[PDB]
Amino acid sequence: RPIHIAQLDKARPVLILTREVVRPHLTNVTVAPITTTVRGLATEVPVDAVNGLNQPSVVSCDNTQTIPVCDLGRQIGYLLASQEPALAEAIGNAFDLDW
Amino acid sequence: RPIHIAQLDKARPVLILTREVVRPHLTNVTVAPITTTVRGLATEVPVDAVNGLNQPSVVSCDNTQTIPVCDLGRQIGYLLASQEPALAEAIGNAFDLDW
Repeated sequence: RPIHIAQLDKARPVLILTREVVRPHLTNVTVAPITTTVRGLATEVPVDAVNGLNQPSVVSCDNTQTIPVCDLGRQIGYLLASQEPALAEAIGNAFDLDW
Repeated sequence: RPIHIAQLDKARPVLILTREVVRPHLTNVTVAPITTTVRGLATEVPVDAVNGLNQPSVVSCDNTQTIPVCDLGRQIGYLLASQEPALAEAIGNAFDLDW
């Protein structure tokens, strides 16, 4: 579950949502952007300087995007495996899925 | 879980992934496109003329996008509630989540 820099509307840190199993086999990748604007939504997952940011930030699961791999840039961090349960929790509530 | 026409790169049918609970409260909406090109991936959910298409089609959960509501168009169908378990199954495998 790596964290790259990606070219969205502008350069932002993103969470690779697409499974790393099939990543070298696809021309596109689904990502979740990371913005410093914390809005206090359930669909957010906190990330901080431990993950690889300057100021504290959040993974915005309501704004997931599938971008070309050409727009995927430097690898700058990782989502800790202890945060994985909350990621599934964020996506399930974001889309109303029966996890 | 409605099915609208949306303006992506071109006009396509889409599955509203964003929960309808918060839909009239957001300027963006996360959708999953529907293409007739069936590739036989686990991350696909079959839809047909019952849902509101001409030829049989599939929900491509590897290409989900968050688009402005301004690009959301006519309501043309519905995802049957019996297909809901497969939708959660498709997204969970698409992102490797512990459903």
